[PDB]
Amino acid sequence: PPTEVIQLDWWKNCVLYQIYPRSFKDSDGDGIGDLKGIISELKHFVDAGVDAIWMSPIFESPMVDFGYDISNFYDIHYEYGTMEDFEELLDKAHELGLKVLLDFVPNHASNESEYFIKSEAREPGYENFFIWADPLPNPENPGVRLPPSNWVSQFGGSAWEWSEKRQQYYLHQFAIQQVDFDFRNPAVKQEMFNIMKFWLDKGADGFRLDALPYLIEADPADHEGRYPDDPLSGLTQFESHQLGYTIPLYTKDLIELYDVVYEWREFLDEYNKNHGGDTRVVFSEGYANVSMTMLYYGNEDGAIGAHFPFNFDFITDLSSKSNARDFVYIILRWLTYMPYGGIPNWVFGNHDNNRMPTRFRHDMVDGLNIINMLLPGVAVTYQGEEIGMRDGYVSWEDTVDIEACNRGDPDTYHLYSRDPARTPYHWDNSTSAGFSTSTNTWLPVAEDYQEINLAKQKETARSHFKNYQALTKLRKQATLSHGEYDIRALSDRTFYLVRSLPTHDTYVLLFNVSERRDTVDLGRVPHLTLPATVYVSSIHSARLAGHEITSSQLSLEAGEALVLKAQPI
Amino acid sequence: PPPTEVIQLDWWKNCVLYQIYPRSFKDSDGDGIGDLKGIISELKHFVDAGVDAIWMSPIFESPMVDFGYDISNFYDIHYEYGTMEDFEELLDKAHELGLKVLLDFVPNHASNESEYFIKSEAREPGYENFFIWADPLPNPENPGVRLPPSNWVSQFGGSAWEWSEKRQQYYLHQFAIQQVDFDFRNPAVKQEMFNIMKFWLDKGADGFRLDALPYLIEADPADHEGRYPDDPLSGLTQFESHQLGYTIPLYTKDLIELYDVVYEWREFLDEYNKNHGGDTRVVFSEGYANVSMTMLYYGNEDGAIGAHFPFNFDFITDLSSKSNARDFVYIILRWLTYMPYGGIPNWVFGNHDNNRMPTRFRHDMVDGLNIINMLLPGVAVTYQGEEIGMRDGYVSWEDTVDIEACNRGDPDTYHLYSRDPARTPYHWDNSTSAGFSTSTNTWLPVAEDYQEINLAKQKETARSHFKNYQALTKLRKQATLSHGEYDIRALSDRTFYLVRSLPTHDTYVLLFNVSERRDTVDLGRVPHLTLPATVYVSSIHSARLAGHEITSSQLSLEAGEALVLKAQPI
Ligand SMILES: C[C@H]1O[C@H](O[C@H]2[C@H](O)[C@@H](O)[C@@H](O[C@H]3[C@H](O)[C@@H](O)[C@H](O)O[C@@H]3CO)O[C@@H]2CO)[C@H](O)[C@@H](O)[C@@H]1N[C@H]1C=C(CO)[C@@H](O)[C@H](O)[C@H]1O
Ligand SMILES: C[C@H]1O[C@H](O[C@H]2[C@H](O)[C@@H](O)[C@@H](O[C@H]3[C@H](O)[C@@H](O)[C@H](O)O[C@@H]3CO)O[C@@H]2CO)[C@H](O)[C@@H](O)[C@@H]1N[C@H]1C=C(CO)[C@@H](O)[C@H](O)[C@H]1O
Ligand SMILES: [Ca+2]
Ligand SMILES: [Ca+2]
Ligand SMILES: [Mg+2]
Ligand SMILES: [Mg+2]
Ligand SMILES: [Mg+2]
Ligand SMILES: [Mg+2]
Repeated sequence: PPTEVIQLDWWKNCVLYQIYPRSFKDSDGDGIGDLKGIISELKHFVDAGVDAIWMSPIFESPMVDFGYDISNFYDIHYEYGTMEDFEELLDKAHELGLKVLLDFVPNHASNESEYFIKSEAREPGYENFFIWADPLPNPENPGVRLPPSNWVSQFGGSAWEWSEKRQQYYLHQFAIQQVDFDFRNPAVKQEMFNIMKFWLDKGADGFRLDALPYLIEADPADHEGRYPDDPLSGLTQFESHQLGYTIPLYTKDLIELYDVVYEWREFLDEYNKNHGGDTRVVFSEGYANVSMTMLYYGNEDGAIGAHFPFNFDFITDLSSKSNARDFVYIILRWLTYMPYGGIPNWVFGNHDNNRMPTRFRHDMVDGLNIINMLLPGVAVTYQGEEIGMRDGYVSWEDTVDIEACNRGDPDTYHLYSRDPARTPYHWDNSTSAGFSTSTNTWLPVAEDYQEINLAKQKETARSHFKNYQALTKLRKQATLSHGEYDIRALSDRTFYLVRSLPTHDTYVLLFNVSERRDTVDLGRVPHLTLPATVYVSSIHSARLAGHEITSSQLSLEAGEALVLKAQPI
Repeated sequence: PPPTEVIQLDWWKNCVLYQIYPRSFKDSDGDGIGDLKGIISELKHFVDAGVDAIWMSPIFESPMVDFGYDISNFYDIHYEYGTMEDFEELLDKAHELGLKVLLDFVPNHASNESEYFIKSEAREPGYENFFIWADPLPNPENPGVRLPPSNWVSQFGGSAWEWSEKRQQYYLHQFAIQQVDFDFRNPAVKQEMFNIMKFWLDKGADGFRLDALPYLIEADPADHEGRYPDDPLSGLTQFESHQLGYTIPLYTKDLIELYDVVYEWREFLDEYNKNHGGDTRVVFSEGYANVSMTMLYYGNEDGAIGAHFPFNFDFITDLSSKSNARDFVYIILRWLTYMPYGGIPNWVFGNHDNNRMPTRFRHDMVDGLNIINMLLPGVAVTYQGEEIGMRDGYVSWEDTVDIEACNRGDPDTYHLYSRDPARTPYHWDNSTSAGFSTSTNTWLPVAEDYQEINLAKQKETARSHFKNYQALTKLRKQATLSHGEYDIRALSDRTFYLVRSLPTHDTYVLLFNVSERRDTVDLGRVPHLTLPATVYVSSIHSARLAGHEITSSQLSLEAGEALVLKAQPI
């Protein structure tokens, strides 16, 4: 008789799907994805075996950074719909059993926000809402104004913008139009609680928290009443206006940012205690080194932060250049450094990075989806990974990404532009791939949508989507929710991942990540007794689901991945 | 129940290899210089310690500019160390005691006082192209203003190119001006390297530690329009054109051709072992390089076979007193993740080029580090002094002799470059110069702490570093350490485990608190550990003694505290 397992809180082993609403589904023929479109396809998440959806920003926004420049944190961007459409989405998602998280952008507001307009005007209570600074005293040329410091924006050029009206500089770590809040202002910290409480009370199940490494910068009180310069890098390819010119010592990962995150979690815990129902959660976005990433969870003094910080390792440290030993060594980093009791999470893609099968190879999609689903903890899926969408082609003309428009020309833009990972979702082989009834989509529909689309993959005997479905379903098994893991490379080309749990079925990934065939001794795989049955295979595997592995010698093709189901240990 | 037979491994696959620094081991004759008679007189020390194999830093004829890594005759003994007869007696007594003996082979470069160089500089036939000789770079801006062939920078500071007034050409030195780089594209150089190894194997050497292999080969001018191509600049503004770090060594280090020489050396050594029989003769390579470039020393995808192993310097390069237990796990896993299947793992905690293990880490971590070294799968490497927890010796500017410090250093900075602190004489006892010498005039000053830290004190007192070391080398005879699986994970930011297990044989568990703070851990999390278990070894500061019974699954470990537990078979 198999052991009983204690059920986990929903967020500890959810499949979390990141919707990019502008590119998911257009219900209204403007070539722009919208909330009624998402509502019309909430059944997709259930069919997929997704537990939770996180939307990129849907709040009022001048759309300079497609939603990450928010002018009203309390209302819905008209192009996506209304507050009424948002409440309908929560009702219908909840009725289907889905959790819904919103994208909370605490570092900055649009310069078209009431916060900024009032702060620029020095309205009482808003004067010190953002980071405002006098020019650097220039004794040599009192004639030429100097920025407060050399700090560089993520989207190109000075992080300091002159306001004619206020006769001071404001800080922008992102676009000129994205003004940084003063997180040493208690009125700001209170507004962040107000915003989250507002959406929790509407019924959101939590938040994805944007750009947290950038919350807090050096206090000029600590540097004799000036903003201290960031150290220079030396990289001769970067001039004083180019991102990479500085080391962000005074502008990123300040220890004081984590106190804000712990205060958010305290607020959220108290909210959950006072409301009951499903735990509401925060998942943080932070590209940082391992030490500074893990501090999001909490610290050695018992502080508790985000339910988890996102694990970007499959984006930052793995690619088509990676061999099987790289795959193992990077997988092991989160599992080795994550604090005791922390929930691991795996992210293969997002709206800021190239699509999974473009970073890796077309023949690796199933293997990567299996890694996502079979590792312990939380699987994160970016819109399109479930059908193996590829980066779309976007001309300089069709490019709308502020980062490309700031840092690029028609020769260089592709190095900066996030648009190719933002192309409309492939539903079917109809006009604009079933994304819109209109041919004029906000970004161009990738050329391969006739070949790569959801309806094709539901019709055909073997597909990325059917593999995705079999894997989300496997996550219900006690072996994946509660099982141990063992992971090692068998060669430069192939590794195993074994989930095992006494009295429950053993599950094994074998994945040849290389461009060459590989033959391995399955005798080296712990907890694998043969015969074993193929549960899932790569769409071009010689092995079908149900096929029996009896021989201890296994030849994998380039890209080939198998999940084997073997007898319990 | 009954314990499975294991097939016994070839000696080199699980040896304890001890690196002797001859100049600082034992002075037999009162000149304050360690010598071969000194070594012979303490070969019993290796048997006592449980050392299987000794490797000596260089003992060949040398002007001593780089204390023997500058070799003027590859076929004879440095006079201060002794004679060939002393070397033959060392090999004979070491072998009688069952010890294997390796020699430090320095194939990258020869002394500028070598016959090879004097004949090469004079363009003697057969020697003209023994070294990398290059004309000055043509200077079209001002013709005949002398420019070096390239921007290449020496490992010991300044240009890697030295002007010969006699030959009117530059020669290459990746190391000291006195260390002249051989041309590894000259078949006559490659022949000479087999001649040297054949000579010392014929004397009965059990193999070699190969020096500085990443630097063997540099860019061929024939591939760069007949010049030596500049190495790419770094940008790091603390580094000027004459300072190491100013360049990225793209055309001067880790060239793929170097590995072809290594594989030819292995092919010769396999042929020699096959023709002479007796104990396998081995090569262990020294290469500070990235993981990809390091692992190619074992062999390559085409099936070529290289060094028996490249040294694993991860406990020198990537761990220190700044490391937590998660850093310890993640770095230990790097070699085991990246090493090719069939490869023998190895663990180096120190050498004569780095700060001593207790100085890099902390004085209360010595036993924990020696346990790691002995309990990880494969080969344990010990540097002279680590078996008694020797700390770095104080060495003044005035007493500093390391060429790296004399070239790159000044009175205020010498401490940044000098390797001398890790080369101070070995602490035998609390007699004059710690029993290293009967003379108080030692070639480097004896460390101030020898009264506190010496072999004899540690052999007499009930608990010591050396007693722990003995217990750990004895444990390596156990099937579980030779043949067992491993499992390693961090229980906290402070404490990790390493479990060696093998069905029907005892289970051994390291628990190590690498932090400066007490940690409490749940032993229930430790795989293959059933309580009660017996403490087999403890840190000298541990409240637990060998023979102590662990019964509680809750375990408090003090800062630096390590335990090896002996648990029932799985
Ligand atoms: C847009 C995004 O920008 C920042 O993150 C950037 C890194 O700063 C940048 O270095 C780069 O990181 C790559 C790294 O250079 C490379 O060596 C490694 O192999 O891979 C890394 C990842 O590709 O790109 C990342 C993004 O992928 C911030 O840290 C993020 O906060 C930020 N994302 C947020 C913030 C904003 C502003 O509101 C939005 O524009 C964005 O869409 C949102 O998700
Ligand atoms: C002396 C030794 O020099 C070279 O190795 C050096 C590295 O080049 C140097 O960068 C440094 O590496 C450290 C690295 O900087 C640091 O960030 C990392 O954390 O720690 C590294 C190790 O401390 O130090 C190493 C030396 O420890 C060569 O690669 C070696 O081949 C060379 N040793 C050989 C060669 C010679 C010349 O014959 C002898 O002088 C030396 O005694 C011998 O062992
Ligand atoms: Ca900020
Ligand atoms: Ca060389
Ligand atoms: Mg629309
Ligand atoms: Mg002597
Ligand atoms: Mg050094
Ligand atoms: Mg196991």
